Amino acid sequence: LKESYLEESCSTITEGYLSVLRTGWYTNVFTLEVGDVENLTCADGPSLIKTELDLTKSALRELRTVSADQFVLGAIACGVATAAAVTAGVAIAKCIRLESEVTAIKNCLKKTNECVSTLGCGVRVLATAVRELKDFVSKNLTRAINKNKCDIPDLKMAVSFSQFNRRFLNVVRQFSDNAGITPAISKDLMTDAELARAISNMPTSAGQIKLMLENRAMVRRKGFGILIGVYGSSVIYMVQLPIFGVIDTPCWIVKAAPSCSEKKGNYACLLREDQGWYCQNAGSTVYYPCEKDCETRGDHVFCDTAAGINVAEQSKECNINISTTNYPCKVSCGRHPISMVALSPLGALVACYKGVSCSIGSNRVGIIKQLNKGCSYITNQDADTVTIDNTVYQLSKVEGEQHVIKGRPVSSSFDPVKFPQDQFNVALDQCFE
Amino acid sequence: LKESYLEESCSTITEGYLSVLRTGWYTNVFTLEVGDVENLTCADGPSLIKTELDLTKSALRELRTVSADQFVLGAIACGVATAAAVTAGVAIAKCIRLESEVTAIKNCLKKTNECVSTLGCGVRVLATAVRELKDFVSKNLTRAINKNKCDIPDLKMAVSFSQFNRRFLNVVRQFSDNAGITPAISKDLMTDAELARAISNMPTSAGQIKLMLENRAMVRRKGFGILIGVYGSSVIYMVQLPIFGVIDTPCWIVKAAPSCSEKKGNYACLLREDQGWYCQNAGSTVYYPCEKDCETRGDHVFCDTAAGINVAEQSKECNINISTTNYPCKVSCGRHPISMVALSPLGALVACYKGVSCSIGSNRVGIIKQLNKGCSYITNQDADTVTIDNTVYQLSKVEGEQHVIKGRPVSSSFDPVKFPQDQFNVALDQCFE
Amino acid sequence: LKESYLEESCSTITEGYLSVLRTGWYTNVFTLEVGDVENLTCADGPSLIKTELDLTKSALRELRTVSADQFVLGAIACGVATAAAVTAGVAIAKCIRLESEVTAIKNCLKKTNECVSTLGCGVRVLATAVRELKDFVSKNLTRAINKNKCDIPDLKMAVSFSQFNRRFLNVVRQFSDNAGITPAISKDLMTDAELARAISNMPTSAGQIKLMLENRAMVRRKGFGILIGVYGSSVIYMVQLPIFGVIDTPCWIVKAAPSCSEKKGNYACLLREDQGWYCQNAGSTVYYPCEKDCETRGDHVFCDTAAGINVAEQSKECNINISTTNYPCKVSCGRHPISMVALSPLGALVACYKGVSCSIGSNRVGIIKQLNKGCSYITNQDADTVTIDNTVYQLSKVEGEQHVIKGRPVSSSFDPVKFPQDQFNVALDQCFE
Amino acid sequence: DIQMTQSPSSLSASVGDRVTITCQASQGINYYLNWYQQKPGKAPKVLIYDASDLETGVPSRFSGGGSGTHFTFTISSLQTEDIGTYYCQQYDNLPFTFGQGTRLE
Amino acid sequence: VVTQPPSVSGAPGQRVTISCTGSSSNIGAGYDVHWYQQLPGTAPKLLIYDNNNRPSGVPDRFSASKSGTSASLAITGLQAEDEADYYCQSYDRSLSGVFGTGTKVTV
Amino acid sequence: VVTQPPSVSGAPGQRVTISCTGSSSNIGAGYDVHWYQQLPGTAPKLLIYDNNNRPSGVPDRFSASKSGTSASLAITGLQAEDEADYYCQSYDRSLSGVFGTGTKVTV
Amino acid sequence: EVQLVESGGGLVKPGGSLRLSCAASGFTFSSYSMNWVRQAPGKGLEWVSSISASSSYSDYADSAKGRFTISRDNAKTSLFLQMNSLRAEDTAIYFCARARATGYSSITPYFDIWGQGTLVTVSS
Amino acid sequence: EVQLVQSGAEVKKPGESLRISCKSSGYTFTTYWITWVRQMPGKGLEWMGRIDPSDSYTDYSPSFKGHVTISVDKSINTAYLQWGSLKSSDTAIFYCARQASSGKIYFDYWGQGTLVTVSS
Ligand SMILES: *[C@@H]1O[C@H](CO)[C@@H](O[C@@H]2O[C@H](CO)[C@@H](O)[C@H](O)[C@H]2NC(C)=O)[C@H](O)[C@H]1NC(C)=O
Ligand SMILES: *[C@@H]1O[C@H](CO)[C@@H](O[C@@H]2O[C@H](CO)[C@@H](O)[C@H](O)[C@H]2NC(C)=O)[C@H](O)[C@H]1NC(C)=O
Ligand SMILES: *[C@@H]1O[C@H](CO)[C@@H](O[C@@H]2O[C@H](CO)[C@@H](O)[C@H](O)[C@H]2NC(C)=O)[C@H](O)[C@H]1NC(C)=O
Ligand SMILES: *[C@@H]1O[C@H](CO)[C@@H](O)[C@H](O)[C@H]1NC(C)=O
Ligand SMILES: *[C@@H]1O[C@H](CO)[C@@H](O)[C@H](O)[C@H]1NC(C)=O
Ligand SMILES: *[C@@H]1O[C@H](CO)[C@@H](O)[C@H](O)[C@H]1NC(C)=O
Ligand SMILES: *[C@@H]1O[C@H](CO)[C@@H](O)[C@H](O)[C@H]1NC(C)=O
Ligand SMILES: *[C@@H]1O[C@H](CO)[C@@H](O)[C@H](O)[C@H]1NC(C)=O
Ligand SMILES: *[C@@H]1O[C@H](CO)[C@@H](O)[C@H](O)[C@H]1NC(C)=O
Repeated sequence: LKESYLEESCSTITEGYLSVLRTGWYTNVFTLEVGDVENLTCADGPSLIKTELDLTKSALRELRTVSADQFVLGAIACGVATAAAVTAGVAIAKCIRLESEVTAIKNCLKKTNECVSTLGCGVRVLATAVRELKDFVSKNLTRAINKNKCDIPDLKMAVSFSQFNRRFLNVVRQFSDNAGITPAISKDLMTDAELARAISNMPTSAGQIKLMLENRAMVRRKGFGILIGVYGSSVIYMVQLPIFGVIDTPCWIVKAAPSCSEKKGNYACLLREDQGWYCQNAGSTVYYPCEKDCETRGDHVFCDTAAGINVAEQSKECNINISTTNYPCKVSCGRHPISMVALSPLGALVACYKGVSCSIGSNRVGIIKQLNKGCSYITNQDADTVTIDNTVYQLSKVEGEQHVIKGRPVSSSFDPVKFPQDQFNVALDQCFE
Repeated sequence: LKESYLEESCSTITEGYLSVLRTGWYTNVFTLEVGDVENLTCADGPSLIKTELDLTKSALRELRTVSADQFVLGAIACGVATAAAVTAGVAIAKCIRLESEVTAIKNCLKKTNECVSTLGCGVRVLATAVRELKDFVSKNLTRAINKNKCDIPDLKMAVSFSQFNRRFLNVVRQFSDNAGITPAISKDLMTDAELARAISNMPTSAGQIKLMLENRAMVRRKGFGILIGVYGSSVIYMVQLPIFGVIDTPCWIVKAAPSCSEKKGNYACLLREDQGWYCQNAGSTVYYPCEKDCETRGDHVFCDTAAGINVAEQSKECNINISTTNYPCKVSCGRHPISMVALSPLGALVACYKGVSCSIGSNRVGIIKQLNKGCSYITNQDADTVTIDNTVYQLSKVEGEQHVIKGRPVSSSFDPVKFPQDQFNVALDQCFE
Repeated sequence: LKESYLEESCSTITEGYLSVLRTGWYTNVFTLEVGDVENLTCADGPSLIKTELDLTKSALRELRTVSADQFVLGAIACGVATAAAVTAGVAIAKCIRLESEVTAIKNCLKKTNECVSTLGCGVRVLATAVRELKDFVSKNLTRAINKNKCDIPDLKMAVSFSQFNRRFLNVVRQFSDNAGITPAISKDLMTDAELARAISNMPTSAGQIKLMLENRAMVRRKGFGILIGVYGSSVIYMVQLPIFGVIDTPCWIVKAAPSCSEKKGNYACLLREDQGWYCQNAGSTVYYPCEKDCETRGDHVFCDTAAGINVAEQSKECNINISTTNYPCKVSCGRHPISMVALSPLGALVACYKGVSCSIGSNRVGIIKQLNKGCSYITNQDADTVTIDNTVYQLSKVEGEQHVIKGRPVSSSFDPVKFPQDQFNVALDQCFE
Repeated sequence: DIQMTQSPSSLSASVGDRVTITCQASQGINYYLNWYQQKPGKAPKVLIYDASDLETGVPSRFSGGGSGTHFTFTISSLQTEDIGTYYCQQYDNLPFTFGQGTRLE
Repeated sequence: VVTQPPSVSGAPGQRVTISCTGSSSNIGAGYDVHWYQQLPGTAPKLLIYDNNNRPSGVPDRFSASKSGTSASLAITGLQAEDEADYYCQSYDRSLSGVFGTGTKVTV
Repeated sequence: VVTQPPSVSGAPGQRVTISCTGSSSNIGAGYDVHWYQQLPGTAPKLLIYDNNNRPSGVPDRFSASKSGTSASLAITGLQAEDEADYYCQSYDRSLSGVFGTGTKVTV
Repeated sequence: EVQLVESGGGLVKPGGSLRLSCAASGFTFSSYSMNWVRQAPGKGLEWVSSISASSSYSDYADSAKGRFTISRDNAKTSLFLQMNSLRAEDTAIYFCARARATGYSSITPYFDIWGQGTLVTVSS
Repeated sequence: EVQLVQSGAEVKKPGESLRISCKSSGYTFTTYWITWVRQMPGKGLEWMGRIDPSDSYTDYSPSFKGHVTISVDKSINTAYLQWGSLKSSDTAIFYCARQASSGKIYFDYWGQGTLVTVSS
């Protein structure tokens, strides 16, 4: 990793992150065969099997009722990202819901627990059967529940049953609580064996396969599931796994803290508002303004392209002489000088103005330095901690090349506009001169 | 559903949603009888029963420690909605916590599992007894734990006991992990049978009853639970179910995307800020800026009236006269053109400006059209997908009627204000002319 | 509690809250001994023990793959708060991961279930062993699984096993789902015996010990867990409990609602933006702008000092005569008179302007009063409810001393600036005069 | 018995080739799958155990993965001594069926 | 090996259809199909991507589809400018990028 | 009790080191150590806090550490102004605030 | 203009070595995967190799494995193919192509911009 | 070094008795199971059965139960495999192999196989 401290705007750009960006969805249609359960009844009295059976049958009868229904950029992007994801999944479920499709899916899963199927709407879904509970209900429990009078002395039957149905009950709990669309793929929707199998079936390049098989916790976290319905005594649901159709492109993250300066003892501040993740996608700079969008593992940042806002390729001039770029770099500005620490990956920005006492220290030495007032950049090699009055921040002990891009801060070099002096999220040349 | 593209402000209004607005709370007070458990001790050694017994007795002892503690309109509204709900619930629990009223509740539940009770503070709470654990502990377990021996060969009772107490232990986790106020009504606080009873007991019109019995997942979502405490060996807690005292009134949702124009080659944009849900309530337009509260099922939009801000009835002029109206329609305006898709219910708004290449296509045909730059409105009938450079958005294949309300966009027809050009959340006439 | 209605700005300040502020972390390192499980194999057929054993060994083998990674003030503060917490925790885990430190930790836990250890990096972590599963696996299950046969007739073995591994499987679920850093300390990471034992070992004053032992649900709620790894067949993880190094200092909360006046029929509204929690810390006023930061238990507000922004000691002048202090009190102003209730602890602010009909009532009497236009302060003694149109707000029935600090509202005494009239989060003298 | 289908029945590859072999049980065998190399005229030799773990002294070019029902084995860059027949073997339950054996030449 | 007929022909204004028969390792594995035109003595030009999407600057009379293990390019309104080789392309799970054997069109 | 040597001495420019040997109820209980200087006829002055952090306006030649159940103050560059008592301080799990017996330095 | 320009193609004796170079210009070269494709005279196109946008992944046809080595310099905006042990059957025109994909359905890349290609002759 | 040298190569008429032998060495013989594995010429490996020499408990494949027997001379670290009547089909290479663990059942050290051939 690299981290250029941009002195003139009290902001770091951290660079050399690589990219993984979701660009499509891959569908696995699970058929969890709940079994023959509604042909079995316990009618003698209270019993262990009856209680598990009643839960299983009641959960199935419940699940039949559950169904799905089928500028400050951050609030925009995370609005679009969720709406796009659900609409893309729903549009596929609305094909699978057709009885002419369910019966095809079910038929190819007659002979095998895994099938690849093309829906009539063209999507080449994978299909999977989950079948352990059907096998138990058919081979064991039907034979044991006998002429009702299921209060048999065999308790291995009852304890066994409470194990096999447990997945099914968890799938019901999750879809019912979420009204048919789970936010993430639990181990109950898709076990690790099924996720690894589904990844290995995706129509993708081997690099994505290896990367996804390593990061399968991320694949599970980006995907989500939709309940198709209950057909016969199979619950059918689909899991949308991500497809990471852009990988390995450059990304960087911009962090900033208030660059204040005092004129006749009045402070003037600006803050860069263009903070957050940026990546190059297919020869376009793309900005991911919402903090849910992107997540890091190592150098790889896992963003979602539906959240990205395209920004002009000139916008990187906000990272090199923003003081003279013609691009409208978004800043806030105003009087009140917040003093704060912004933790970057390879260090900390420390905004420290009139008032608070800022210092940096090491666990081995104590106070190394009293920081000058004004924005300072503290590499994670200069110190182990930064303090802002009594508050202490531990720094990230991470290796990488810090850099300083020197320059007299903008707020120290332009006069603020007399009125309005406080302006929120404005092009910089409205704050100064 | 109906949807008008308001051409002059790049915003849709979608109409024909029907209100279902929560206006009060119905209390169900549950006496979950944990039973005689504190008179049972296993003292021979490790045993199955002892482990379940110790979990029960420990959880009960833990539960006794638990008790409850007692313009950017979105941040305002959702705060008020949260605070009002808890205060309305707590004000009733402070009645029931009086021993003079627990003892009445408990007494009316002596020979019936369901009782309707009036508190001394006048609220007609429903009251419910849960007894399944007490019945087991009294008739089965107390009889088996002879003389503190309980390494007993009747493994049915150990396995059976771990079924009966599971509700109790789940209730204890949910209250303890939330310090006495759950965010929602789990199946462990209130089972499906008890919710169906509670809905059927509400003092409400049959239209509400039928509607609530159908949408009971939503009733479960809007309600919440408060722990009233442990009295003897009953935990007492209450579930505040919603009362939907406004239904069937008109609602609509406004969506917008940046309407920009290159007046003198540089852009000027505005964005409508008055986005989100509106409903007519009792002859007043009410605006629901919280994205958390309003939630559609079919045509019904479920909202909380405590989250609503009343807006003048003239405010609908922003959907006809925004260029000409004298109501202060809130917009943001400024230089930088975001290009983005806003997915409406029946289509997509597609903001596509200098830079990105936007196209619409169908799975059957590929690219149908290259979109003109400027805001465009794409019905879900024109295409299955919209793209913004490499990004693809699937459209909602939902039948409905789409309209265009024509007019030259405001930002193309009025000259921007020269300073400050970028203004956030301002009345429209501060941006233009 | 005390509450001053500040008539000059339609804002309450509620005082007499005491403070608890997190200022450091205490590390407890748990060695959960999973035991000899990877030397046991059921190989005869399907069985109860095989199913629990396969789950245990499968979960353990999964966990080996899980790892962690080894101005609008609210978004800033809660950004720093989480970044600081994880960096502080990770910096300690990165010491403990060294094999010299694990083997020291493991060795001191040889003959005691609790050890105090000093890491090579100097942190004096507590260390704890959990052995309940290891003891079962070594003494019971290893003796039962003869020669890979394990469908033994002893069902007490299989049911016992499903109890002991329950904790281990829950720990695996939580770390795997959260990718190695849980957001809170479940009962499965740290049971309530271990939390009390860990609290009692903290190097802290007895005042904090008693306070923490009472509020242990908060201690659990502020702390978080990090997975160190699996070493041999011990999972090692650690729990960062808070240290509340500041207590008993003054805190207060500022609430506000829109203050407006119909100058020539135009509502010159104003709203204070500096709402939320403030505390004195060590002779500095500290502002906690993000709603996740602070939580009350009676008089005690539990904030995190890493979330606090220092504000000048003059800033309390905004609560005394905001009209006329030269400190830049942050407000919004504009044309649109939002009418709303802000529920304070001891009462409600009620902003009620042209349009909505606001009234207050008591359950004994019904409507007590119709409120005037303009902001009103309704003590929880004046009425039990406030209504705004058809919306009803229950007031918080709480004993305390309300006050009114009288003064003509700013909106009614200064003239709004002609342009821009709508300004967001600006120093007051930019809105008025 | 668990049947151990194993594919492809034979391979040919260059030195440096990332050859891959698959074994697929008739049931769930958790992760209880081993891979052996038999050189012609030699007793078999274990390379991987527990679906994924390199036996001691096995060259780190060998690898494997999978769980449940589908398993794979890869020689991440074939070497001239890796010519031989590879067998999977489940041990999830008695009898410990070996796979069909896939000859790599 | 993704396969195409060695040549096709027609009079001007005819429709000619070029097939691209793949297999369960490529076009049948879910990978899409792309088509390239190569005029004599030039580098190929992309005609179609993702089965049927057409770049800007490609005449609307080129049209294509994918179905099952096969794809086809229909050159409606065949014209003298179409006197070119046409290559489909896909991706193969084993071989990675696979071009078809390439079809010459003759007007 | 927290113990210090009754006195230490050295020539100007020497290093002298003052130990503060506590026990498993205080310094060994994880409580940190603080040091105070008291010149004759004055209230104490804080020299060090949290084992080794030094206030503003204390010469950089005072330096300190904590390790195990013990701490030490190294007065490097001993000087005539150091003719003072030095008290360590900590906190005790039973006794709460415990000052050490205090060490006179003699130049 | 968005242009790729291959160079370094020429006559090589069998068993010889060569290094093709493809300068890229007019586009954000560090954003795109890059490919080499070849065409034996009058034969169909053969894909040769590919490199990811930051060189983290490299792919080769079975004919190219071990004999060739693709690399890129994102600072020089230049793409290279080292070639060794050139067989007579390696006589072809080699094109570099910019490679691009939409992840919506599957990740199969396609070659939107091509260079005009450099002729490599492998003969005595 | 653990090494499991075997009997050698043996020739019989069908119906003759035979015993193969495996002198294990280089480890404590009682602590590991001895497997026997059959390979028909050029065919797949067939796991026949295993013995735990700590107590001569044996498992057999259902195909071989009651046809072969596995035994140990614990006194000389030597396992045996024995037939009552050799069928002429039962010509194969036989490898004894040490089972590597009681939990992780792979076979780590294999004997050099014993050829058995049975014809008339
Ligand atoms: C469920 O039924 C199956 C099928 O009968 C049982 O499997 C048999 O179990 C016995 C005892 O372990 C064996 O002797 C048989 O060989 C098994 N197979 C068959 C086909 O009978 C199984 O044990 C029963 N119980 C469970 C929990 O699966
Ligand atoms: C708990 O105890 C009740 C009775 O106290 C048991 O119910 C009896 O069960 C036996 C055997 O099934 C029947 O013969 C009786 O008619 C039942 N009723 C009565 C009143 O004795 C019950 O089985 C016990 N166990 C559970 C789990 O409830
Ligand atoms: C696990 O093993 C221990 C130790 O063998 C068992 O403890 C014995 O339990 C029996 C119960 O009848 C007592 O008679 C013995 O005195 C106990 N101690 C010993 C040393 O045998 C324990 O019961 C087993 N089971 C469980 C669930 O722990
Ligand atoms: C199972 O249930 C269905 C519906 O009740 C019925 O048609 C079918 O015959 C039943 N089968 C058995 C074996 O009970
Ligand atoms: C600085 O801003 C100017 C604006 O004219 C721009 O041309 C230049 O590329 C930017 N960057 C540098 C390093 O000069
Ligand atoms: C149960 O416990 C309570 C509380 O100690 C006691 O008063 C009561 O008599 C006990 N009942 C039985 C049956 O043990
Ligand atoms: C639009 O403006 C006219 C007067 O300017 C007014 O009469 C009309 O009511 C407005 N539109 C609507 C929908 O009311
Ligand atoms: C348990 O497994 C480990 C894995 O290496 C092994 O070293 C150890 O000897 C085994 N112990 C028993 C008692 O099986
Ligand atoms: C009140 O206003 C006066 C006059 O502007 C100012 O000097 C003073 O600081 C203010 N006092 C308080 C307590 O806010």
